[PDB]
Amino acid sequence: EIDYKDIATLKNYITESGKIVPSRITGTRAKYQRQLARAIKRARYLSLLPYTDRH
Amino acid sequence: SLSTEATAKIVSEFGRDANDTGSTEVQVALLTAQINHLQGHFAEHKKDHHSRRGLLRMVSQRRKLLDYLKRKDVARYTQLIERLGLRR
Amino acid sequence: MRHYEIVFMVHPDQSEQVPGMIERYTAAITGAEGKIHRLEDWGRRQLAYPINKLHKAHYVLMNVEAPQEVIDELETTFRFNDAVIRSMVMRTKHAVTEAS
Amino acid sequence: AVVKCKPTSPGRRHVVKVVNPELHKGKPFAPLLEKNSKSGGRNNNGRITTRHIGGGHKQAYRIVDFKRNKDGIPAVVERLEYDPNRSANIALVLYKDGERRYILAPKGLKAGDQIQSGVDAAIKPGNTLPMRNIPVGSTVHNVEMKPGKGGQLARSAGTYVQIVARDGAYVTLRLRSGEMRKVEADCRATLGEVGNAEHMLRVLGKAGAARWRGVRPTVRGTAMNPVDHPHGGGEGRNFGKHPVTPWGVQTKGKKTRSNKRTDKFIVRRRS
Amino acid sequence: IKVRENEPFDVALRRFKRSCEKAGVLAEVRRREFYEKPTTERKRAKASAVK
RNA sequence: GUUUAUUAAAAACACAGCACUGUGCAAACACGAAAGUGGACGUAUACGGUGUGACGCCUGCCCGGUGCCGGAAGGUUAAU
RNA sequence: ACUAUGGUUUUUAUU
RNA sequence: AAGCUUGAGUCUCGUAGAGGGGGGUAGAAUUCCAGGUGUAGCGGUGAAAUGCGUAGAGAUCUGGAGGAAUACCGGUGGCGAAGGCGGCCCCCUGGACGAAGACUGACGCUCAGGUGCGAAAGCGUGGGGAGCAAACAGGAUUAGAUACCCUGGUAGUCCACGCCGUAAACGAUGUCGACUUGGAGGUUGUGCCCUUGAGGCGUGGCUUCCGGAGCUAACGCGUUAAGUCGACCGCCUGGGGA
Repeated sequence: EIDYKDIATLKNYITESGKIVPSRITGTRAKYQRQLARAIKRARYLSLLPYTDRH
Repeated sequence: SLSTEATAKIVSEFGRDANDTGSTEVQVALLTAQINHLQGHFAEHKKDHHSRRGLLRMVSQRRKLLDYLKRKDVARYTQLIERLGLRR
Repeated sequence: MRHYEIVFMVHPDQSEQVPGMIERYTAAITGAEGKIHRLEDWGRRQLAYPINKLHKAHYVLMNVEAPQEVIDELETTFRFNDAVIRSMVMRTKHAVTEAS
Repeated sequence: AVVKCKPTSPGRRHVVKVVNPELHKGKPFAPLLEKNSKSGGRNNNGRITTRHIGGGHKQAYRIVDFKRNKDGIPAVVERLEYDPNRSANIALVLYKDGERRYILAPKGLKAGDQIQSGVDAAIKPGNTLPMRNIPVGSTVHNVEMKPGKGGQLARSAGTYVQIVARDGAYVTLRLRSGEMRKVEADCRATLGEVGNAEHMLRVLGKAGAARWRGVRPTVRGTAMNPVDHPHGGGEGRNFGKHPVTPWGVQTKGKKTRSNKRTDKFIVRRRS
Repeated sequence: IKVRENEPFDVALRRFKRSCEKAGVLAEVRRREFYEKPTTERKRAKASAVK
């Protein structure tokens, strides 16, 4: 909930296709995942992370 | 809701001592200033029922206070209406 | 009043007209009695996808305290100007000033 | 505004009327009032060809300024007015230099307010700022696409053209006809919407109002004698055939076109 | 059980069959045995992934 | 309101309304060997044509046929 | 989770 | 006609939320249109057929058009008086809670009549039409069918603005007041952890399952009660008829 500009942490939760990795296969908690998705959405709108590989 | 500016403008008028937050007069004046902060958030379209019910809730609490003040002291009610915005 | 970071993507060749924009961005908040805390630089940065035949954009960041009853009427300044895309005000989130 | 009344007396049932207290109650500015003279509606033989044509009372026109070019000269709105030919309305404007002119009415602007002209003007209705400076989604008012032709596009109450795609020197206009017209931004473009947007509130009412309109009712072909309509009869009440015009021709399902010479100007066809 | 596969793996996890009902039911749920072993000893069991 | 001027004045003619169908504006339409003329400084709730008649409450079954449009290959078939 | 059919529809019995 | 306080309220700094109302802005899969590349199958089942192609469907590539809910996270989880409420982003907002001071001084409760408010469909003028779908053209089905099943599909769900006030509107528990008895989870503050820590051990709010007193014919209700009675309202006295 605190940051969206330093992308070093956000690249740890998305693939080389830019798709979000499930909490059930990263040892991460879902109440984190729900807001890591918000940090990724913030960084997509910043144009520093990809939305979709179409594109 | 009522702003920090609009709250202080009531507490520094409807008082008789230094920072006197309880008097029944200031309780009624704050509820009447909360209706001034309601402007721009009430009466735009028929789709909202919340802010008319909020107005009616503040008005219900303002009646509960006034109905007691004009029974216990009498004169403090007929004097308050000369310095607060009521009926006209 | 509330804190806003205000981030917007500028065309990287307009970096010499940005000081002339900052001149009237400052006037549009100091005329509203708000306060600024950075408004200098966040650098020219590479995007995750190309736009307008390029791959970089310029970032300024404002980091301000503003009256939130006019913060959307202030957003028109970036929206009429062709040098800018996807402007967003970005509220609080532990802002760069904190009443010290 | 609109006003309406419930039944009160015999034949005076429920009624509706449209009213405007901001419309000028006086007379048109006489130097700019012109007779709108008509040749008479006669064809090449000296006779009338259009059936049941008529109206209005005089149709004299208030000129309106469609050839102006001004920069840095401000102006003030003096009136809201009507012209007997159209639904667009007109506004009397005074330039601060100065001259009195009728402008094709912009919406979101009243009498006693000030506008500018050209490049140093704000993005507000009636300010006539260059169409090459404004973003897509801007409402451009009345256009003019052939330089010096006059007030092309957006000519009815509450109408507007909107700019939807720029291509460097060029811009595409979204038309009320469904079209996607392109131009090099050299348009008159007054900025905003046309008129007052209340002409749709009208009701006309009683059949005696058709005389002021100058329009006589269409008649049923079955209600004629056989020599003055093809459907004319005949106590069997039936034609035995597909329906026709008074000239004896079929039109149902029969699509008609003659234009073959705008194929490069046509872009989009309405759904 | 039964229940159709939705994630492809060639080797089983022993997660859904006989571990899982026979045994797995009515022997640990709500205060059965308790003392510390079915809850508090597991709260003291360290895990390098949630859990 | 219009109606058999001198045997027939109504239950016919038609309006906001319902629907079909021609029209994106150099419109469709009517007239025109030709200049053009009106539609029209109007611009799709605006314009042309025909059914039905406001309002209130509803809108059976049938495309075999005649007409009309779509599908466009083929056939017969004139100028060539 | 491991392979389709849909209708008829007792009267006296009990003294 | 005044006083008090453990009822009920005031002001300052903090805690959580798909609650409501309005603007800014992306995705996924489905559906049509144009021209290419151009081929024989493409569609649907419990079964079968209508559909769809030889006048060249389906599919695929680059464009154009376009609608509805926002899928994963989403929970033995929040929030709303309820009916209900999930992409990001920005304002405004009724309640609930942590916590140190200072101020009211019984200001509290219920409610006939009245008045506020839709999951749904119905009234209706103009826009919209991809999911799904009463109506409806057909395929059938079968002894028959108007149905189950299947191709297509209107009202309607969607939008602006108003009427209707519906339901199992079931949380089976009227609105208010003060009590009673243990355990365990979730969710949110707070004190302290050199945080085994999707936290731990106490303490405030909410809430779910198990369970004790009491109450019940039975289910069980079980401190948020079907318990204990105290305020006020609505309503009742064999079944059908109604």
